[PDB]
Amino acid sequence: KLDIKKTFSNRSDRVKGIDFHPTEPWVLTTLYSGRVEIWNYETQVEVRSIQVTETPVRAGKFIARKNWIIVGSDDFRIRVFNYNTGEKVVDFEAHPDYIRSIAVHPTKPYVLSGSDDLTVKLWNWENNWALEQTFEGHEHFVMCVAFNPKDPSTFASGCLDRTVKVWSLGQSTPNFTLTTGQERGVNYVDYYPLPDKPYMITASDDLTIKIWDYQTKSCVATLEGHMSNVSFAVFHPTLPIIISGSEDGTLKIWNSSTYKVEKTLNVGLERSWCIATHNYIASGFDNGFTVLSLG
Amino acid sequence: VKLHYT
Repeated sequence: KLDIKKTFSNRSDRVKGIDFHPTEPWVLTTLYSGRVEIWNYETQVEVRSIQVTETPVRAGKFIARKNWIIVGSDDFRIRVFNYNTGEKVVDFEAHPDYIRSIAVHPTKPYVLSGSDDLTVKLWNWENNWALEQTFEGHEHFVMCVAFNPKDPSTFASGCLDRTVKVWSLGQSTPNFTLTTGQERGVNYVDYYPLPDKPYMITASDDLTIKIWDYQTKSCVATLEGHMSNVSFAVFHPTLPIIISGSEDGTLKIWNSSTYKVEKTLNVGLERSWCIATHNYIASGFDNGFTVLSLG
Repeated sequence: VKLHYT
């Protein structure tokens, strides 16, 4: 029932991270300028705005059950803010290099950060934000981390070393390493959220999106059409579609059964960097963000 | 040199 309606678009400095609040009509953007913005996209008024640092903030997530946002920046630091009171509840150096990605466990007090220091780190906010584990094995920047929603005792890391690695919490080596054949690296990895397919999806600078059966490790499909680096590709949680975005300036919506492109959108904000799904979706670009309703 | 600097 595709009726792509424009909910709220605003101009800003380059949006590197983006996330939806699960119960309030809010979107968080994290900017290359070091600023982060929480917008109510129904009233189109900012609920909170922070100049966090002067370095890019590439990663940001709500932690709704604690009334927090958590962000990571190129100054090597993870910071957490209560979005109700605005005050900074934690501020620590997480890696000795850029932070690319942050994932929040859906029930347990765990945060994963992936970094240019070649590692993923696990932080426990009920143990004083202690470093509980470092996952070592990747050979280049870890660009993306994501829990398996159907078994969040495992998670995947996407890396510029051209691999995805799937790990078990508390275990020192990958359960398996996925050789993608995406020779310019993996920028993003996402899980299909429903129980009927054991699918992961990867995006690459080599212009491809690939679908993976994580039980057999086989490539199910390869999605081609983007004309520059693919920043992300995700399964929509409720619609039978895949959504991707690229430095060619476009969003693409693909059929998740046939793997053929259904729609290409140039929202006029130059290169696309990040994605969030709530049929709301939101993407951050060089020149701002857009919140879209698909139906 | 830092890849993916942008």
